[PDB]
Amino acid sequence: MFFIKDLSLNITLHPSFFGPRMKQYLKTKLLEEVEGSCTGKFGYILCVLDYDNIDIQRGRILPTDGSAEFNVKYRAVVFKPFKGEVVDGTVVSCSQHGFEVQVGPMKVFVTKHLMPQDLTFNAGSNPPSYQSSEDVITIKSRIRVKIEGCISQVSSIHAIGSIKEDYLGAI
Amino acid sequence: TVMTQEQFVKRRRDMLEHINLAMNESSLALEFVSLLLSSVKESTGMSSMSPFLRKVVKPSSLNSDKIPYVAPTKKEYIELDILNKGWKLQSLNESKDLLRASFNKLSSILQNEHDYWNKIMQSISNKDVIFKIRDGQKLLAIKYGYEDS
Amino acid sequence: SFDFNGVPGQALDAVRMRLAQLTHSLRRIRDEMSKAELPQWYTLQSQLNVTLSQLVSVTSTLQHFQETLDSTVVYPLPKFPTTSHESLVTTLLRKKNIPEVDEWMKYVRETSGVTTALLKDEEIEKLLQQDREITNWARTTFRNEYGKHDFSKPFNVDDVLKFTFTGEKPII
Amino acid sequence: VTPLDELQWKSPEWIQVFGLRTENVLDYFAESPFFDKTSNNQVIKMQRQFEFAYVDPARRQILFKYPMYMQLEEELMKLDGTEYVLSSVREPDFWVIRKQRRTNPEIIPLQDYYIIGANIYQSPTIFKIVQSRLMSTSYHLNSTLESLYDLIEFQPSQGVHYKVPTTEMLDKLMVTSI
Amino acid sequence: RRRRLKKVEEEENAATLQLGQEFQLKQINHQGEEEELIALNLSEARLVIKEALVERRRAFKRSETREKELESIDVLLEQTTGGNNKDLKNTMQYLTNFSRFRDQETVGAVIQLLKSTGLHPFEVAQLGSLACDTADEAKTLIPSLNNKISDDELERILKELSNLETL
Amino acid sequence: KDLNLTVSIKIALMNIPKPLNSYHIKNGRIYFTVPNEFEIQLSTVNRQSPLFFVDLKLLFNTNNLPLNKPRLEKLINEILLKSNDPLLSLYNFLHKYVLTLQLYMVHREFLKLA
Amino acid sequence: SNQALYEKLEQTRTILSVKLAELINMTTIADAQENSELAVATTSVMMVNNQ
Repeated sequence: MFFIKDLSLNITLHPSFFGPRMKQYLKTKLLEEVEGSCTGKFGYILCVLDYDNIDIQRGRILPTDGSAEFNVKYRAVVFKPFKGEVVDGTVVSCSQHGFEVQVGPMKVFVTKHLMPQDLTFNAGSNPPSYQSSEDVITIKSRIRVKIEGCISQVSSIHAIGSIKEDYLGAI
Repeated sequence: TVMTQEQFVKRRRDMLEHINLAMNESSLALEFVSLLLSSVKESTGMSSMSPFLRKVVKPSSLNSDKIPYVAPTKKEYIELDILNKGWKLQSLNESKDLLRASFNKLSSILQNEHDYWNKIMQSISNKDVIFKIRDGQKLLAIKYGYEDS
Repeated sequence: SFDFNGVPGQALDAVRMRLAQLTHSLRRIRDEMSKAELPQWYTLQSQLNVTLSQLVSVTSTLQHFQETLDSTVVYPLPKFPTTSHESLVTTLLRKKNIPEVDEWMKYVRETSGVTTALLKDEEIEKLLQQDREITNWARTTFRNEYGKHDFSKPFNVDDVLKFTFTGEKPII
Repeated sequence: VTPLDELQWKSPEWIQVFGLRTENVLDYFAESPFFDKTSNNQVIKMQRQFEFAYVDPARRQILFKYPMYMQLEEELMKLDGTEYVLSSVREPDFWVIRKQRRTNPEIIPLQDYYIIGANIYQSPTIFKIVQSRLMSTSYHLNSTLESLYDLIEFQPSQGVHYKVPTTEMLDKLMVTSI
Repeated sequence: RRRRLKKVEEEENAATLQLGQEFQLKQINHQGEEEELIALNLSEARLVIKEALVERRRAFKRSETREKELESIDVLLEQTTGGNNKDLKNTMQYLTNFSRFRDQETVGAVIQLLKSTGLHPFEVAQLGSLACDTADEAKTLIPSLNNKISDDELERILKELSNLETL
Repeated sequence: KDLNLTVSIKIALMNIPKPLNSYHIKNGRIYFTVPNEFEIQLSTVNRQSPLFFVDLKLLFNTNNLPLNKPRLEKLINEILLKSNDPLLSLYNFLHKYVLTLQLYMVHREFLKLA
Repeated sequence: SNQALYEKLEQTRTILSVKLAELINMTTIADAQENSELAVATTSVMMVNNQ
């Protein structure tokens, strides 16, 4: 689910970037490993909002490394999944174990035990898909899936999807 | 054709006045429908109000009641149909005039461009080198220098 | 006591939304063109197209809810100041439009080539019926005319370099 | 010709002779063309010249506030057909009269007529109000769009654009002089 | 501040409104005060991120159908965002495909229409995201709506939003 | 003519410098001039308020040099009222400015010599 | 660049192929549906100013 949250990150600047315009190297270095970065505590961070003023306070030199430690506080748009939430998406890959649906920036896998029994795998189709009496689940197909279990590591988030509930499935 | 600065500013001012009248009529229509909305809801209609209007008149001051359902007569049906036919015919004539004028402009422009391209062919050999350049418009510049020779 | 049951619920706030979008887009046109320098023509064309789409949405909403809107007449309330502000309300419920639009409408009426003042009404009915038949013939002519037509690697660089530095022949 | 809704009707001659109060709105509206000359109101008016259910509380306040209207409706319940009652009043000058047919009892309302400043108005329905506003809006944007199109000029070397109608070191000099 | 382990807590469930201790309704901003949790629907998220991107494009310069919009936001991403934009590009194409409302006027008036509900920000964001057609469908899709909104109010809100969605 | 009398009696209470003692009270103004350098013409509204900028003509030969009329008007009107005596400060600042662009022209000749 | 010209020409062709036809087509009189003068006015402005 999409949110706007105030976040703080500890950033280490190499001493080579101690130039007259250190703040812009620090802001760019804030950009490349926060934009699109995945953190399990706050979800997939999408974009750093309000770039013109970002809280960059006085940075501490590490006593043995020599790099400067800045705790940059910023406001960014995130996407944190939860269990029991309903998100729409498109299928990007399919297999006999199940299919993976892309929701926002994140891929959610829907297992073979979490489709209704009318849906079955058909590997003979090109591309391979899940076929039922009333609908098909192919690649690049809109599908509504509820997330019922998600696991988040320190840098990776994975979720389990299911479409067995009514008013779910393909859109 | 040729068009002047005073003609340009006159056209700008008259389209500005026409669009002023447009937004005036649309804004009174919106403000009326929100005034009538505020009688029954009072929540969403108050957002689109004018501060001067709220200063001079309080909301929930209008009311509506149901007159019975009426079947419209065939006389105004054929009146609306004949007016529809007239509006369609006038729009078709306006479209014809617009397309004819735009064709005349496009034909003159295409004649100039084709003359330019024929001059380019009868002018430039493949031995010569040409590249695009900006001022910011596209211009073809030929390099006649000896620095690469 | 006062009651507000003769007022439509979803037609009226839906058209309030659509007309509010129209007014907001007109204001965007205004502060886009009020400057002495015009914006570049694609943005203003996009604004014109989205305003036209907004107005066709307005009339689609209003015409889809044609009836139950002809059936609700508006009258003011005693809370409205009708003595010091009746000039406010007389140009608030007015359906007599500006003289330009209906003089152009009457100009359009006489340029249709057929009128009512000297023709009997069933002649107008059959003329409109045959005009509708001509529209049907023209659109099926367009339909059949539209449907008539349709609408690398020669070797291995690493193996060659391994030959030139070691002497091993490139195995094929 | 102007139809019945886009006209404001008043008789200031009748105001000079009789005057308009909360009692004589009935005959003042009878002088207006909105009144039905075949209505039940005028036949019972000619006959008389020669608590209570099936009513809303808005008219009930009028009936319990003014007597002549309550014997008016007491004569009106005997007959059937189109009638004229005053649903709401605001002294010194505000009235409304509704067309209304009564059957036995069952009552439906019809077109109202609000009175402001001793001037009789036909209460319009809002569809033609917003339709007239959209006539004005659509005609105005039509005029803007036609008046704009003549300034538009297309070239093949560039994009489509508008018709074109037919020192820089001094700041550095200022900042260096101080 | 106490040093308790406090390792026992309920699992983050959107049905039970539990989104974690870092997703409560009141959020402390960087200026100090508690402020309401910001949950964006998909159209709202697309408009906010597009506004941020055009703001960054304007800062860099100073220092509608889906087909013509996808190329525009793609070239905006290329001229605005640098590396590691794969997640952002996936998000932008996702928000383009799943766009209930196009312009800012629709989104903002949807926000002020949902503010008359007075419900949780998460569930009204889901309502602005999910295109439910019937009240019981929204109830079974969003379990937070159970014993939270009247059925007739939910029905009129959903059919209103159906009228509000364009293209 | 009464404004000419006004600006003529305004400089009665003003001491006049030797480089700017050449002045011409005419055309509703007083023409403070330095030969071959500049001529500045000034006027006031009444007695108790200071003068204001009207125009300035350069008397050196390059004329018709472009001037940024309102920034120069802005700081001239700034240094008029804020100074203890306006005419000497105006003369010093204007002399500095005219010698500044004279040096810029000399540097332009030097760079065009190469 | 050269791939974009393909779909650019394709989309211009596929809207030119149907736009004049639908311009003629929507001028249909019936009692889509134009039950008021508003639909007539908006159609007769949208054809000229949109097609």
